[PDB]
Amino acid sequence: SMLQEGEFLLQALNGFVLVVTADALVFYASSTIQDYLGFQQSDVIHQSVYELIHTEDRAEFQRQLHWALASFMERCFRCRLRCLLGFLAMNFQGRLKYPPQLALFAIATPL
Amino acid sequence: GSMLQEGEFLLQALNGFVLVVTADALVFYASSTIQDYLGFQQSDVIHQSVYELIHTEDRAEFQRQLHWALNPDNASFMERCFRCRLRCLLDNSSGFLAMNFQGRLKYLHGQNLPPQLALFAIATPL
Repeated sequence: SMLQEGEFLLQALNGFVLVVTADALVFYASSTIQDYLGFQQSDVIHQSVYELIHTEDRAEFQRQLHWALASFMERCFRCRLRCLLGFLAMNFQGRLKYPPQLALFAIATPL
Repeated sequence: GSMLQEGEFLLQALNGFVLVVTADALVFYASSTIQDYLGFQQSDVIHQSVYELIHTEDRAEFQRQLHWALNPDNASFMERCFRCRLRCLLDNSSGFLAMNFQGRLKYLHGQNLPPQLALFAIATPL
């Protein structure tokens, strides 16, 4: 709830926040996603990320979800996302970190 | 609070730290990145009065700014943008760091009693 009321603060970022679990579900996406892709936060959370991703770039994202190329792994990669404003090329920058599962915490920035 | 905690580091991209202060002037939240500007740890600061972090000369102004009507006793939001000196424990300082608070005043639900107003802001060094 604090996160929901404080969401607007992430407008200072040059991109949107994306958190994706190992099962490839979007655990979280900042509302600012609407400003880049035109999707609403609510349309995207609890759904698969692959619906947002170009079919050719899906394998790469899936790869990024993997530990092999507590603690964390740095992640920095390119990926095209569905953009209703047909696609928008973005750089994902973040970390892979954690019975509990593994998760990608990232910022997606337009090129 | 745990996933938020796990995602904290992403706020390192910001030019400042996130501060959330309730109407009673308590720090509800501060991003870990506060340590990079003021030298305080997040856990030491949360649940304490902001006035402990504020220069005594800037306290009245903070209080006024914390009140929705600017009266403590055409935008689409209750925006706040103001100057404030904060206690800074870092070596390149005389104890204080001049910062700009920029954010919005909104009701904070979830606590506990009726929701209170809170300043959600980013504090940026000048």
